Amino acid sequence: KKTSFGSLKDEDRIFTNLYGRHDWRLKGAQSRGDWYKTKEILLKGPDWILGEVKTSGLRGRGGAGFPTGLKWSFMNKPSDGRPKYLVVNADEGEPGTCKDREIIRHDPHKLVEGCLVGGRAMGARAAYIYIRGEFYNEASNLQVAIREAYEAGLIGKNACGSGYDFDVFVVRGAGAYICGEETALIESIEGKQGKPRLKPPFPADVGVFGCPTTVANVETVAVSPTICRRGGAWFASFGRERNSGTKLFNISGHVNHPCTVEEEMSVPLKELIEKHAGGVIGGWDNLLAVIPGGSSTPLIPKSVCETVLMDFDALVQAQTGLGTAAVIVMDRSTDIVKAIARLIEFYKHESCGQCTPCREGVDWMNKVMARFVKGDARPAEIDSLWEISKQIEGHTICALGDGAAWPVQGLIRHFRPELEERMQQFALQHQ
Amino acid sequence: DNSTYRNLQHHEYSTYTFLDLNVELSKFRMPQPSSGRQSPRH
Amino acid sequence: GAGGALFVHRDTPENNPDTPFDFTPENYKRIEAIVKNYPEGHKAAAVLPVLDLAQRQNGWLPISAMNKVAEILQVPPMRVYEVATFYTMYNRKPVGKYHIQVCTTTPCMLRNSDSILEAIQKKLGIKVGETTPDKLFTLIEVECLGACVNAPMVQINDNYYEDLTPKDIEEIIDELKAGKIPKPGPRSGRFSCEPAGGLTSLTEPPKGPGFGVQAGL
Amino acid sequence: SNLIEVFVDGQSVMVEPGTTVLQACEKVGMQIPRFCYHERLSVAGNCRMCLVEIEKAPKVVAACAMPVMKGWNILTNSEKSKKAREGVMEFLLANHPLDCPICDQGGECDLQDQSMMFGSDRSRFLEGKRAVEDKNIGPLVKTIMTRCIQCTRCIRFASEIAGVDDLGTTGRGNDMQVGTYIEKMFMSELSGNIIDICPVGALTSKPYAFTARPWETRKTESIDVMDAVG
Amino acid sequence: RFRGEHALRRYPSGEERCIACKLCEAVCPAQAITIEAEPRADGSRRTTRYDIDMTKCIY
Amino acid sequence: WSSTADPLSNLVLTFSTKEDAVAFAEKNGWSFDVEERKVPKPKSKSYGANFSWNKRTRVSTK
Ligand SMILES: NC(=O)C1=CN([C@@H]2O[C@H](COP(=O)(O)OP(=O)(O)OC[C@H]3O[C@@H](n4cnc5c(N)ncnc54)[C@H](O)[C@@H]3O)[C@@H](O)[C@H]2O)C=CC1
Ligand SMILES: Cc1cc2nc3c(=O)[nH]c(=O)nc-3n(C[C@H](O)[C@H](O)[C@H](O)COP(=O)(O)O)c2cc1C
Ligand code: SF4
Ligand code: SF4
Ligand code: SF4
Ligand code: SF4
Ligand code: FES
Ligand code: FES
Ligand SMILES: [Mg+2]
Repeated sequence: KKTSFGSLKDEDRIFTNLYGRHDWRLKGAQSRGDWYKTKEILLKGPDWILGEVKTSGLRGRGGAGFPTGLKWSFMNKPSDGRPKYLVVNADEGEPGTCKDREIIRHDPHKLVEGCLVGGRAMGARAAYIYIRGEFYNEASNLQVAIREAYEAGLIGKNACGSGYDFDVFVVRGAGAYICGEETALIESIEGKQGKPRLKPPFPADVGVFGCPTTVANVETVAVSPTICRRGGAWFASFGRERNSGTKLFNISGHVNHPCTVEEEMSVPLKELIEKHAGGVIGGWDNLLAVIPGGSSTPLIPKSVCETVLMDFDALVQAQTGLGTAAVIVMDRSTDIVKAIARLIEFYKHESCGQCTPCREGVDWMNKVMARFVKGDARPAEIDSLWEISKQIEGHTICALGDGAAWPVQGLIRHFRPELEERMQQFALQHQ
Repeated sequence: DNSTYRNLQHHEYSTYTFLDLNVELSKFRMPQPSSGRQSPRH
Repeated sequence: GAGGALFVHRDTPENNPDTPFDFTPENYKRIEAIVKNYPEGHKAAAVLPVLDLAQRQNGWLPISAMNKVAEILQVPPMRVYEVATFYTMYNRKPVGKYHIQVCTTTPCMLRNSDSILEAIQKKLGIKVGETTPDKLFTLIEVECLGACVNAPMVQINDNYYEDLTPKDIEEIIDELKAGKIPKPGPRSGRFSCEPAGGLTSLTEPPKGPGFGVQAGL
Repeated sequence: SNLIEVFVDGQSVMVEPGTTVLQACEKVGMQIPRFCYHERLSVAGNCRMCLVEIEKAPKVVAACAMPVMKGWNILTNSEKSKKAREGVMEFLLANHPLDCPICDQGGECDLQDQSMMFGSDRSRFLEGKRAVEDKNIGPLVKTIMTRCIQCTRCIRFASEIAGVDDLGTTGRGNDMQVGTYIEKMFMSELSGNIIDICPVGALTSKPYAFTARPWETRKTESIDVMDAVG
Repeated sequence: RFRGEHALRRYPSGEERCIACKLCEAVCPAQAITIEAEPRADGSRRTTRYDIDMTKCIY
Repeated sequence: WSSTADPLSNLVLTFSTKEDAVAFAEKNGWSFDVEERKVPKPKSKSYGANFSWNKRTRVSTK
């Protein structure tokens, strides 16, 4: 019914300690409404919690956008003999993305309570939080909050006046972007290299230690208990249909005030930038391009950025995708080819090397891109490069290959004249 | 109220803080499940 | 682009299987807690933390440390070698006292992250991949560190230094040289990634317990 | 009984539950291209050479690892599967060394034959190739690792069949290399078999080096007498 | 382009070009080439026998 | 060179079935030995067994 989105009231945000201006420990969290009626939520049953998540319309906050109630119900099968586990994906490897770091270091008890609520919903015996290895102080804050939760009886033995036993473990990575991929994360937890495994089987059947497992993003887990407390309908009231809720947004690059903010789902990109990030450096006319959802998503130019909304469906219709909602803006005083080439070099340095298309083709893309920045190539190759990206996407084990193919495709599609002009200028300069 | 930043506790975290917290928490855990064997190589 | 670090080990007077490495008793206590974290029958899952612990005790990972971890956890040594060579936070070569990592990925590069790189080079008189003669600093370039909003930034020994200018990085370096530790976080007094002068959210006092609870709960 | 019905290029076949697309195609007489899959090894799914199209499914599946489902129609000779094969062979050949005249696997190479049968006939790779240093694993298996295609057949054989955990992968991405990471001889009573399972000239027989070509040889089927196994 | 008496060539360093791939032996329509090879004392891939029967050769 | 004196050293014949080869050999007066065809037995392959909760099929690397 509502048509205009983007005015989120202060009392309506989920992460009310996003900026760390309040006590991140247990006392402040209870003061702000955390660990309230948690026993009632646990005693209401797993089916009720799953239904609340389903009518909430919550989609996966890792970036894929899969309906979360559907996965958590996939886990809802009867017992087999193996223990059941919840895995929280706190790897946060995507360039431009820092939201999980802020919700982990400043509001850890929301994450812990979400772990408990989700584990109760899916019948898990424990939760493993795979925190990025570089987030050492954030991991220590998480461990201190978990210590407080154990001391207060909120988790562990009986966890409440509930009768449900639940442990929360924190495990640290060691410098691997690929270990954010859920199967690669499970492999890393088991002590092997961070190489993704093929699907099927899905983690709900065979996961960590060979047991049923659900991997969920930090934001999804951390918002689940508030959804249970306030209701699925309250969460579903925000955003368009199939795009419900409030999403954390990271604004970085050529803005006056780069920042992380929580805002309604279907906000316009221009509105978000001009309201929370202070505008693009040099005014809106100075905008050249935006990567709206992290490095994996293709970039879009100013013409489409003018009137585009920030959600999965609208950004898919703009041929990009919402991704992780990491807006990276670039004005007309930057080298767009150089920026895309740097992203491709990042992907070359982050591939695990397991499958030949990603390994070989991403290395090849990196080499071609470096030449492109110089302009050392010829016009005929651009099409060649486009074909190479197509070969990679849809043929690899995991989606890192797609995430390396898409930025190249976006750059070609929206800035072929710039590549052609650079090649022509190089040819003129070198004779 | 909001003017003060209240996450300075990580300013005195040492090289062993995480592992020491893990050791402290080791007494609060539930007994682990077992696969039945000492190792997959057993 | 090209890495520059080899992934084969050749024996060496200061790096060989007889290089003396052992865990301290309290590190053995930490190891036993770490192993207790995982289900019985799956002890290889402790390879990543325990190996990390060895580095925290030693500063880097000799081949003897890898063998010691493999024999403590009763896993084949080749598995520990694969783990050590896969993850980039493990130092298979000795490193300086202050490992300086500069993020140069696109969001950080947009906000002038090479100026801070060259400032560090000029201050230390070393190139990107080397170590100072006194074995006190080691420059290196890394990918996105998860603080893109506070760009440009560096990481030194578990600490994040954010919102940097070349003057700020010079003061951080000479404060490290003095002997004391500079405080982590962003510079310019921005306090963990809010708008610099905007303050466009979370201004009203947060609501208390049970503010918007539904009926029947 | 419990058999399910699937289709290979429209032809019906009944298979046991859990049967892979590759095995269903085998039951019809079609051999799917492969590099990393082996019948007696565990499934890997690395080389992506077995990618095949399922009717009315937008994404290709890895035939060696994906169990077939009831009603599926596998399109082995479809345009999408042919293009997938061509792309995977292009990626495999991008960094491969031009070693065929000096490679001992010249006339009996699965890489060569599958390139002629399923790949393109030309290259559009205009860069320099990677080169890795050779490892020494004993006087029986000669190692030239620039020819390696990272199928991990040798690692799986050594771990599962031979019961020796000496082989692994070190590194990441493009410079991930198969080896031991230390100077170590791979010695076992079954060590020479990794020469046969290696699809390329990366692992060869050292005493056999440069003596013959596979098309010259005459084959006599006989019995070993070095023990009582026969 | 004239085809006359056969010859074996070498690099400017004096090292012989033949590396015993046996492609010429495989392609010879008259089966006039006989080749035997082994590793050299320096590990090089070289021939120990390279015979051409000129009364079988069709040039 | 390698010299031979038997004219049938390079003679190899192709047949659709074993019965055809037996008929040809019998009508041509040659004593024969027939070996039955060896066929690879069907194998049970499961990618999920690579990551096993409690079996020995769990792999240490992939
Ligand atoms: N948060 C971060 O730092 C990063 C996020 N990403 C984002 O991750 C996205 C791609 O991730 P993927 O997991 O590969 O996408 P995906 O669609 O394959 O998986 C989505 C989730 O839903 C589950 N799922 C999907 N289909 C299922 C089915 N048929 N049955 C059972 N479960 C099913 C999956 O197990 C998975 O957990 C990308 O769009 C990217 O933007 C990428 C890099 C970093
Ligand atoms: C290469 C790669 C890296 C990823 N990194 C992360 C990550 O760091 N954090 C995350 O939450 N999801 C990451 N994902 C997506 C995960 O698959 C996702 O967490 C999983 O689908 C569950 O997330 P959900 O809670 O949104 O459903 C990554 C995916 C890929 C392909
Ligand atoms: S796509 Fe890249 S990162 Fe993903 S499994 Fe394949 S090689 Fe590894
Ligand atoms: S392995 Fe095969 S394709 Fe590669 S050089 Fe040897 S014969 Fe040629
Ligand atoms: S050496 Fe041969 S068998 Fe081993 S991974 Fe390389 S190509 Fe495969
Ligand atoms: S064997 Fe024949 S084709 Fe091969 S290199 Fe020697 S002369 Fe040339
Ligand atoms: S790009 Fe530098 S922290 Fe992410
Ligand atoms: S044969 Fe299936 S991926 Fe290699
Ligand atoms: Mg071989």
